[PDB]
Amino acid sequence: HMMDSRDWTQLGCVAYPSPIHPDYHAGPASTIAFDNQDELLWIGTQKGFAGSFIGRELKRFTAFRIHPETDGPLRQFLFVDKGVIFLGSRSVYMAARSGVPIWSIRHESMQDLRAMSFTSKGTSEILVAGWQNKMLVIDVNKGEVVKELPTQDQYSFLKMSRYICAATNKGTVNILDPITFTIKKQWQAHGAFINDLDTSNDFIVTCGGSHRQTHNTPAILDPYVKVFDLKNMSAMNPVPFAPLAAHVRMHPRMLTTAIVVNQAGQIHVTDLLNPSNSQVCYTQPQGVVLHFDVSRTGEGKALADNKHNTYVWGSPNKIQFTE
Amino acid sequence: HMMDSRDWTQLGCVAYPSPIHPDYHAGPASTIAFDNQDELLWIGTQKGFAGSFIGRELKRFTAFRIHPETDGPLRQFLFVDKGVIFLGSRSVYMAARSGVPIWSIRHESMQDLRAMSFTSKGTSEILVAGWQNKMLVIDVNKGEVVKELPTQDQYSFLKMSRYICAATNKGTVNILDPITFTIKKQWQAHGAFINDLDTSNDFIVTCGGSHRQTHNTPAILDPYVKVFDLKNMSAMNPVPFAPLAAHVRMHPRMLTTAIVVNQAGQIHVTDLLNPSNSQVCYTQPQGVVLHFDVSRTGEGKALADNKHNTYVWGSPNKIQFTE
Amino acid sequence: IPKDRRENLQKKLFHMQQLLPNSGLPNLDRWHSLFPLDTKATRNSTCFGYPSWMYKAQNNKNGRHFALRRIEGYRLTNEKAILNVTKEWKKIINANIVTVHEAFTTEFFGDSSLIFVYDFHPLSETLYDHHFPPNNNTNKIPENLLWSYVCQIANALLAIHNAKLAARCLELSKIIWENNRIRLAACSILDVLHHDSPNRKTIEELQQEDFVKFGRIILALATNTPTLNFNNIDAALATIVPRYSTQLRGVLEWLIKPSAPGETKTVETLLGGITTHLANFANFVMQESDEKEFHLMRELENGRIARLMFKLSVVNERCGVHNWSETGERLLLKLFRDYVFHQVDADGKARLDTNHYLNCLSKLDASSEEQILLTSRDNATVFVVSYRSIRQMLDRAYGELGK
Amino acid sequence: IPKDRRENLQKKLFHMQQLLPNSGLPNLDRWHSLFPLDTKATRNSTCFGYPSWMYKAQNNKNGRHFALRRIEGYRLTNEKAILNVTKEWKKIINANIVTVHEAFTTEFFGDSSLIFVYDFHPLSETLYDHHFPPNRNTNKIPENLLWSYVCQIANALLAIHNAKLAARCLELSKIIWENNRIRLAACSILDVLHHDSPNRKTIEELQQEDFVKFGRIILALATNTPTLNFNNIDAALATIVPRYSTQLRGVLEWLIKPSAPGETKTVETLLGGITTHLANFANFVMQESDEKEFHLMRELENGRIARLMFKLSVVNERGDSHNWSETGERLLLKLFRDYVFHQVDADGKARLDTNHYLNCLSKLDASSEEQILLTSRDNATVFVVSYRSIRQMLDRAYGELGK
Ligand SMILES: Nc1ncnc2c1ncn2[C@@H]1O[C@H](COP(=O)(O)OP(=O)(O)NP(=O)(O)O)[C@@H](O)[C@H]1O
Ligand SMILES: Nc1ncnc2c1ncn2[C@@H]1O[C@H](COP(=O)(O)OP(=O)(O)NP(=O)(O)O)[C@@H](O)[C@H]1O
Ligand SMILES: [Mg+2]
Ligand SMILES: [Mg+2]
Repeated sequence: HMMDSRDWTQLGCVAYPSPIHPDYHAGPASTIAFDNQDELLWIGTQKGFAGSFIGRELKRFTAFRIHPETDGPLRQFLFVDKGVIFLGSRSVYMAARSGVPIWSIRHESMQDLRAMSFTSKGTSEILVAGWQNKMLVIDVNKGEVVKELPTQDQYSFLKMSRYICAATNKGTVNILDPITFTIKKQWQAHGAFINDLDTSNDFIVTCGGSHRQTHNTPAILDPYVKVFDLKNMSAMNPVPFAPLAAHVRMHPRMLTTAIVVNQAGQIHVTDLLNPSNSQVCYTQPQGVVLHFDVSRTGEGKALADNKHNTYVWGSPNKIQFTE
Repeated sequence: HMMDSRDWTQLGCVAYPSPIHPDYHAGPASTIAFDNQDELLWIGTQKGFAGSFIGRELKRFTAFRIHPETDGPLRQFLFVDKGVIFLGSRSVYMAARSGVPIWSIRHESMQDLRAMSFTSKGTSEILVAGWQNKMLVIDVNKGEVVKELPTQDQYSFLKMSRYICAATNKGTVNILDPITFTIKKQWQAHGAFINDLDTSNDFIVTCGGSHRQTHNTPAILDPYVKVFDLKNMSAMNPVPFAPLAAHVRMHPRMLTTAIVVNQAGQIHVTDLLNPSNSQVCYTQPQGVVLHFDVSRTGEGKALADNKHNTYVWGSPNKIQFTE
Repeated sequence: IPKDRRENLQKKLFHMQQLLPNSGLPNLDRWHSLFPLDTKATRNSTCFGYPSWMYKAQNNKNGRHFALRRIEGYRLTNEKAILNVTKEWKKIINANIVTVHEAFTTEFFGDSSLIFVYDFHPLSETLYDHHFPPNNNTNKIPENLLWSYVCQIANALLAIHNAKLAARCLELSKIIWENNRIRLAACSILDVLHHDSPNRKTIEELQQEDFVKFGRIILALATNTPTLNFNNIDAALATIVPRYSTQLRGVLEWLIKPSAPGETKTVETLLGGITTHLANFANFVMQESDEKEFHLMRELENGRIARLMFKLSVVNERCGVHNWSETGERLLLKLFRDYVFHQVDADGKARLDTNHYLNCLSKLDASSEEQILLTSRDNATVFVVSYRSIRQMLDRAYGELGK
Repeated sequence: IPKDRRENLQKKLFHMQQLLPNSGLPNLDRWHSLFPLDTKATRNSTCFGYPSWMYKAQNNKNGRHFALRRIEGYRLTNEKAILNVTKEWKKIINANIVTVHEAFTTEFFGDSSLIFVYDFHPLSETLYDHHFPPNRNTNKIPENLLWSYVCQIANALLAIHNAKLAARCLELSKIIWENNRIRLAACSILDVLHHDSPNRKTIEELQQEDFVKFGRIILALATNTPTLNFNNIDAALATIVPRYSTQLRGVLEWLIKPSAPGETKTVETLLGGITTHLANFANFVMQESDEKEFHLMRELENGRIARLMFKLSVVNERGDSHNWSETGERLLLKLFRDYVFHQVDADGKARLDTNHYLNCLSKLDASSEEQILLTSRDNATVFVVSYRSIRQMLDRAYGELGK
């Protein structure tokens, strides 16, 4: 079903990094995320600059580098009351949304971090991992590594829901016990890589493909989203998506609904319990879409493309990012 | 007659520019001059550094660059109550002996200045000239060019006594009226160049040779000092000086006596009115002597060589450069 | 300047910029950063007949702080009422009267309110809250201090009565107190509220009532009864005749008792009685005022040292230079800055020395002829310069930047 | 703090430690560093009947400065004479009476001299040297300033008469002046000199004479005739009724003319007339005293502003690096520094604003919860931070340098 234009329009847009930004030459955004307070959208650069933007029109708010620029891309955001957590390949940094530093951790075992999540301790503790055979547990309140654990699998994503869902760089998903971090179940989602992962207390959803890029073969995304039932611990039927599924987010208010996006900026909104009813709409990205997120209320949708643009789409009728 | 060592000895020595000086690569001192106050000896470098040194032991005082180093050598010092005046090829600079800037003049007609002198106005005015066809008159109090004069003769030296004595780069001397700056008399001192000039109210003395250096012919100094009677405006008999006369200074207390120096550091003290009576003494330069001056009291003698050394000679018994 | 006197002035500046971020309070048309000044969460208005709220607030235009008096739930019946009275009272400037500026109405608070705006007098406690604090006791208020109060109010009443006005509100809680300096802080409030009230009195008989309320305020403090009543006055009056002077007893009696029908009453005639005390009050003030003048000398040095710190921080870090003198000057200053704040020991650890920072700036303050050693990094450039010279280079450098 | 008073208070300090090395003056038992205070080199003493010299000198015990009044050539016939009067006058401390301490005899000057020691009031000019300085002027002294003088002398006389003493010396030349503050600077001098002079009068008759000299001192200044004479008083009196008030003319008339044989005279009855003016004087003093109070804050705050200026200047030009938190803080400070001192408009002209430099530093001094915008050179970095946060970041950075 097509989307009524009264429900779907471009509300704001920003270039970050722009041509006058010191990191412009290194490429487009590395990640984006809606804050869970203060109406903020966060964008990272390929050299570790973080920019935040307020509301649907994306008026610039704050910006600061969260690690040395030789460390490369800003890999992921997480949000707590006290501030924003920033992960880079070589270190982990925490600062207030003002930009005021809170603590800084640069541990020897942090060689190529890619992902982080919360654990069994609410927002008091995080787990961090990446393309390396070590994991680190960090007390977010104290700002120190408190535990080191071995891991055989290397990870591209981490997110805590009912369990810690951990996407490997081989296309499988490990479901981890949030207290002990031991593996409960392994799921074969895609052949060689996972391009995106989201999760609710009842579901995991992933995007990926059968082979990583070589000079012989481009990485091709699979024509479906793979779905796993977290409630009953078994794989489910995939959600068909012929335009090739690049990104996916669970809808925060419609608890059984998923939001699926392709690289040309075409978006389908599809209920997991019944795929028959999905809304189709189109956006007009200048370039190829690289990243996607949804706000806590579900009302704001953000997309960054490879031409350095970030767009916010949604209803023209007074949307709010948080309560 | 030789000099008794109780009246003549080496009292101090300094290297300037020394090996750790930024101008060392550019060569030996460009000029030296005794200040007329505060017991200072001033030394210039090939890139326009001025260094000052206190007393017979040449204890370091101040040091600073007086024009852009691309302007080349420090050409000359002059001394007044308020501070020191410095001439370079592209500019004229004045600063307190502290190093505090007083004024800076970089006039377009200052293309290759080589020489400057005072005029009829005490220390309030200087005349400046060089290897170029303009001269400039400068108010020393205001720090501005107040007059520009065209000139056909190009100058390597200027000094005020009874008149402004002006040595051309061809070996001739123009005697200039200090009020109108017009030429009163021309004296043929040497064949092609003048290496040094001094004057009292009654005499001119010069050193030089018949040809400037070519790959065919080294510049050879003449075996005499040419002498001109400023009082009666006629040439005098030259003073014979077989070691070849490189430098000359009028003795400030023995008014008819000249101090003459050769490149091996040999010095003669000779009465102009009768050359028959002269005292002979020797110095010990490491290299070839390039510059020479005498203090206002006559008690201190300074010599700079091509090995970057400057030496002070005089009586070991409490000599004073000025009152 | 002793310890406590340094604290009084310290707290006074602290009190001005004191803010409450958690304030459930608004921003009005012309103001912002409101601040609750009220000690008692429970509210009764001593003389207004409404509830009253007190705020410190910054003006938007000029950024200076003012004291706001909020009358809760007022209707503003007449526009004639406000401007007929803010104009007249704005004219009265007294050392014992909190100057009133304008009066406007705002509804932002969540109700219709009338706002009076006053001078802000930091570290003010009321006359009530000071001599009768909510903690307690015993102890007598010294007679001399009672006399100080008689004079300051008489001075305050003298201005108001001469302007053909009346105090209207004159009570222990409606008089602020600061280092024994009492001021009428509720002026012009009752002029608006009773502007077109039913039982308006003569301005001349209101002036007569001002003497009686006055009599109550002193006698209260005399008999140590924060709440006193005309019900027992004659009995109250007798209890002070051994505790205080016979002179004082008559003065209260004069102020309180209604005058003989021929006489009337005036501030002038009060002063006739208290002549000797007036001279003594003035004498104290002067001596205390002289005391400050001494202190204002020792601390004036601070004003220039800071003024120099500004110029230094401004010229530096500011860009190619036109003529060569500039490269000489711009160098000496940067090297001087290193001699003072960036002193380093052997092996380069930061030699922190707050004495040194002062010493140099004092020497710079007086243009001392002492010479210090200035040296470049490569040791190529070497200066020997006095503070006096540097000061001149600084004044010019800062001077040239604004041109 | 304005411009003129800042120099006024500065000159007061330069005057205190001012010395004359070629003075050729002695050092007594208890004093040293004497300094000639006399402007008029040729000396005839208005009331002493001897010659008088004025010296500033430092005490030996406590090192503070005092004013010495030297009576050249007096014979200490009675030791009873001196100590009889220094005891009484030392007890009198008034705001308009230069406090007298001791009185001794010294021979060091090269002759026998009697020495009185007083408070030193720097930058005091005599009342004479002020309103008629030597070297035209037809300006009349404004009546208000005349009334201030009546009150201040009345205040001084009130004190002196109560100790059962008399001024004895009460003259235009023997009254110092400082920013309109007049004091009797020659008191107790004639008590010793006329201790055993012929025809001694009653202190009761001297006190009455104090009123006549007083009336004359003002009348002189009214008619602008520094030297007045009892020969033409009545003619002078008629000349003031158009230039001044009818009230003032009566006060002078009362003060000068002898009273009816029954009445006598007292300061009290003088104060009774001038009731309104005493209050106005009192009001001014207070207001001046408050004006001083403000300045004693902003200039004490400047001292605090400066200590912060120091800590900032230390960290912002020192670069040495551990962890990334440090790198965040060290940047914020440089950006804060630029926000204040390096303010530039579009096109980069220096926005000099000393009010702006102050505002920010006070906000930093009190840890203001106000938040400001910090921006980098490339506009890459952007902070939104409160003064409270920045201050804490500064104190921490400076703190770690010392470890
Ligand atoms: N003009 C002013 N400037 C600064 N502070 C003031 C001013 N007026 C009053 N204050 C102080 O702020 C507090 C509130 O004023 P006020 O309303 O008089 O106190 P209160 O005891 O609540 N009176 P009431 O409510 O009538 O019982 C008092 O304690 C005063 O010390
Ligand atoms: N107690 C004091 N403390 C400080 N300075 C004072 C004091 N008394 C006077 N002075 C100053 O010193 C001078 C007073 O000396 P004085 O000798 O009274 O003046 P004079 O004109 O010489 N009178 P005379 O010598 O009788 O003609 C005045 O210029 C005052 O400003
Ligand atoms: Mg209240
Ligand atoms: Mg005198």
